[PDB]
Amino acid sequence: GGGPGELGKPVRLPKEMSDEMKKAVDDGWTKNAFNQYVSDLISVHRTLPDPRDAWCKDEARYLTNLPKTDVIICFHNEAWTVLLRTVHSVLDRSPEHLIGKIILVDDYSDMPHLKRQLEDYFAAYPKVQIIRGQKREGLIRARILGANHAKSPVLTYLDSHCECTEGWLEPLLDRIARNSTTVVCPVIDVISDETLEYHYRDSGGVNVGGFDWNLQFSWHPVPERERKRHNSTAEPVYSPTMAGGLFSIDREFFDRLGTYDSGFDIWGGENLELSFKTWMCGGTLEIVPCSHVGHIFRKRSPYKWRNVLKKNSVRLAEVWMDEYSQYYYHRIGNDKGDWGDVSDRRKLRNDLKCKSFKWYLDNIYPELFIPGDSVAHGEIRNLGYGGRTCLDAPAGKKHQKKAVGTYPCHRQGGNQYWMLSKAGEIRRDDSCLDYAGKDVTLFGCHGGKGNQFWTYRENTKQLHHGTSGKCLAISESKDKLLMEECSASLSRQQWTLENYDSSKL
Ligand SMILES: O=c1ccn([C@@H]2O[C@H](COP(=O)(O)OP(=O)(O)O)[C@@H](O)[C@H]2O)c(=O)[nH]1
Ligand SMILES: *[C@@H]1O[C@H](CO)[C@@H](O)[C@H](O)[C@H]1NC(C)=O
Ligand SMILES: [Mn+2]
Repeated sequence: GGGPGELGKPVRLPKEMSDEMKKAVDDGWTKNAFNQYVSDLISVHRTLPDPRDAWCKDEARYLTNLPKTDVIICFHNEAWTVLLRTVHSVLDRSPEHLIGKIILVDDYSDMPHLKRQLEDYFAAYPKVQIIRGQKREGLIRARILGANHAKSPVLTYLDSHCECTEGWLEPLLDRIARNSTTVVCPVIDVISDETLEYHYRDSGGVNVGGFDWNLQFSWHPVPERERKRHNSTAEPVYSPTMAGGLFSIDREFFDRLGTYDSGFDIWGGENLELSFKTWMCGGTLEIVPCSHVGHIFRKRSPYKWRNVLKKNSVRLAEVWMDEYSQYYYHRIGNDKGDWGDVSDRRKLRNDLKCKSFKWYLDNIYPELFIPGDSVAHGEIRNLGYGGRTCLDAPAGKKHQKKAVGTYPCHRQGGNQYWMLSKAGEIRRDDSCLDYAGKDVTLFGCHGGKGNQFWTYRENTKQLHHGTSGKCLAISESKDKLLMEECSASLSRQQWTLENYDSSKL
């Protein structure tokens, strides 16, 4: 008898339900930003399907002597059944002799079930130790507390809403056992927040980590330069950056790299910091397609707030990004703010004798588009009806299927930051302007030109669409961004593009 959710199948609550049941379902969504009521019906030892490729069972060989790892799971107000299932998943699917301590770091959670109730439950489980923080300090400082209580040669981090799968630990530990400067992440699969269903995929469609120039992590598929390094797609692949929070690193190597920046605030790109340090200071970062961990992805985080990631992102750039720091500052309007004292980190970098950031981009992440190489980058200004209207929209996968609009120019960047590429893209990060006969849209650059292809006609100042033959323009209300027949005499069809350089063409 496996129960609800056995083998990763979804769980759906009745269509019509009593009121007390409704209150509890909503109670669960309010507290956790997933459906706790569903999670509570699912076994804490919920069985899962084997997501590993044929290659991972048959043709992959791992060294016989692997380093003992500690597992650090930070949490704050995590749900009972969810936290337990993460811990029970490590114990049940990891070879006993490879787990030293399962360290649960508390970070000043206040819900009763994580206090004494957790202590009594894991009393029977000797490898589980509970460290309690004295005040809410956030993820970054908590992982550092866990690394201080850990004595095993290797650290492995997991969120409190994860599920390890069959064979998850050996392929990660194998990479470190070959070479200790190697940081590794499992493939991070999706557990539905609504049904807790488990979703895994072919090692063909594996994504490797990069970043947008707002210093946010972002996924991209494995570059061909990398795929050509491998006889099979299930071998470990280089990844210029980690998503963060699920990874394994050598404990002393973690220490040597300065762990996380002590001066970061909660809103941190510590994941980006650790990634750059690993590459630039004698290590490598790998995604191991043979290792799958499920994670409960949430649409929002229900945490107290204490723009705002700006401090952590500027320290990351002031220390680690050399001349390329300027490209982050453009996106935030050069309002760098006050990132605090950062001297300790500059000394740390010099003592380790790390490579330059250009080296990182040139050798590890050369696929990344550098805004300085574009024909123009900055705001896109329309000269019509006052000349104080700018191309303005948000990017991302939620703001796909939105029409791109217009808004008054604030020289602050962000939503009015764009690059005109040599390949005729008007873009922000991996998003491209696109026109297929209804509205102008921002979605994902496919690199095929066509409807994502534009021409800036220097003498006329028009933005010309190759396939529709139309010209880009703004309406009289200045609220909408439309396509119309090209007329040289129309001011609503004129644009000036910041940093236009003819020679980048
Ligand atoms: O102040 C906090 C809030 C979050 N968490 C924990 O940090 C882990 C990762 O956080 P989260 O899942 O919210 O980040 P995400 O994966 O959504 O980016 C989770 O186990 C949380 O319980 C924490 O340690 N301190
Ligand atoms: C070990 O770690 C990485 C993997 O290639 C690399 O930086 C380093 O040169 C490797 N070699 C040695 C001798 O440690
Ligand atoms: Mn998470």
